[PDB]
Amino acid sequence: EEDLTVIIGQRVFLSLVADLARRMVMLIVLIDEIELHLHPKWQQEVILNLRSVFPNIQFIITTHSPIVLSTIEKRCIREFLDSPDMQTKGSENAQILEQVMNVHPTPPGIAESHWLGDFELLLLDNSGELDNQSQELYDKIKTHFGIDSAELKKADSLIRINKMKNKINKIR
Amino acid sequence: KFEEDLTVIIQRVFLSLVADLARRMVMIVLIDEIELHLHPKWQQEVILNLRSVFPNIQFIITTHSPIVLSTIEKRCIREFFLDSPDMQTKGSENAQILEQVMNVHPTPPGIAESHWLGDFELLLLDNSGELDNQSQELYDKIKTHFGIDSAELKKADSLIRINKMKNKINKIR
Amino acid sequence: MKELARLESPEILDQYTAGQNDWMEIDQSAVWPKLTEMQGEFCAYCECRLNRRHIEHFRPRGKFPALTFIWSNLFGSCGDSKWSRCGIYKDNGAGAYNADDLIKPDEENPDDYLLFLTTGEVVPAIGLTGRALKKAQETIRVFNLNGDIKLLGSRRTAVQAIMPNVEYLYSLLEEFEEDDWNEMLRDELEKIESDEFKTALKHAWTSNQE
Ligand SMILES: [Zn+2]
Repeated sequence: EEDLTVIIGQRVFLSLVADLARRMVMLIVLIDEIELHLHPKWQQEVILNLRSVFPNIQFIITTHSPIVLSTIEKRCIREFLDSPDMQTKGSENAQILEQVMNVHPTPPGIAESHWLGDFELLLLDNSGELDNQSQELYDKIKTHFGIDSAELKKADSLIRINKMKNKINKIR
Repeated sequence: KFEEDLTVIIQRVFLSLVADLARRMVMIVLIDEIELHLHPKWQQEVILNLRSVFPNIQFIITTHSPIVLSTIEKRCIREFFLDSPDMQTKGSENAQILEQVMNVHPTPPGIAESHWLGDFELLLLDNSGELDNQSQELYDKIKTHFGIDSAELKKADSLIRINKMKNKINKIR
Repeated sequence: MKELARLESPEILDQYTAGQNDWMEIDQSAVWPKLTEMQGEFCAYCECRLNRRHIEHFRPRGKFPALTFIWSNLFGSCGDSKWSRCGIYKDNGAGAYNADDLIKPDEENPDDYLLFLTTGEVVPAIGLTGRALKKAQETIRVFNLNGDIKLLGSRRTAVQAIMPNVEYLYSLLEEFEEDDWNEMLRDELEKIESDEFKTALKHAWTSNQE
């Protein structure tokens, strides 16, 4: 590109910025793994502090972290070299992970991750009623995650939308 | 205060570490930054591969990513009087082990293009619910900056319909 | 924030009078059975689920001697002193919150000065100006409702997990009749009373009565 090129395959940033500034004042940058040793909170504000403190310089970075990609435009992403099909500037770090990095949001290995999706499958396998098997899985969702978690507030919204769908269909 | 099996305190390198550990053992393990030079689809299968090879060896791994946390139970987390979180990380999505365990929003806060959607609602709730010129120039900028497939446009077009029917029933009154 | 309704006062707050007495010598176990009846099992300021509960004085006990054993001034906040939200933050945190420029849940409908977008953000209501706009901008700042990542993150999930459910009810509106659809909406607004962020969902369901 012309300004940034991320090719996907604060203390730590200090030395880097200081050395770059010293070299610039005394007078392209290959910045590998700009997400190294950075908390996910400083990863959201690393490329914004390099296009501000270093306005006129070309940057080529190497990255495998969804957060620092969420601060870059899609024009600069050159994945191993055609850019992805989604805009990764302001998109959730969970949709830049599934669609640009082919990583499912929840782990595949953990058998407790295929419980909400399996719950949807079971609930839509009975025409929207919690008969006897989806009820057991819903009980295991509450007992494991919590009384109010993201995996139970989503499971309880399915038992309600399905109930409404059944009620409306019975009227139609 | 540590657990018995896991204590997480919030490919070549990993293979070399595993080989060295195996060679030392055959002849506790406190890994630092387990998610070092690991693609996301090698972080959600690293904690489960560190125990399968080594059945009984206490681990004091320290991490910064919200993905290797989703393969660990809540009781094993140790924030920094270190205190465990209040959500079950095991099996949780890698966008709520980040927000509610690491205090990092899903969408960037500093990018003016992420607020757009949450701002487009305001221009719709100010004009009674229907669209206007100042709001349609922010819907187009969402349909030209996020492409016509994405969730951002699928949420902006869900607000439009919901607030066009929420103003329809309100109008009938 | 909901519109809490203070009906009666605990009898325990009648043998204790400000001055000679101190808040510590009050058996808080005799106050909670009344607070839980007023605000339910949710925080007064953020409507989270009270799990780590404590009793907060709307006007603090240091800047307002007296009013410390007055029922009108006692609310239930979501942070015990063994936090970065309402209650604990109202004292340790925000540095200037003159009590007049704050929404009292039990005396001022906190729906005229607050709007909960479907993205979980609490922005001042629409069209407010003058002093009424300062009340919203101050209650959203002293009771963090937009600046805590664990709360703004817990209300986006609760308000967006039912967004698909809202879009369907309104979708089946021009095909249904007024009475049946209104009954279904009521049934949907009669179940959030016992759910977290009862007002964030209610704003995503019908409106802030606008
Ligand atoms: Zn609260």
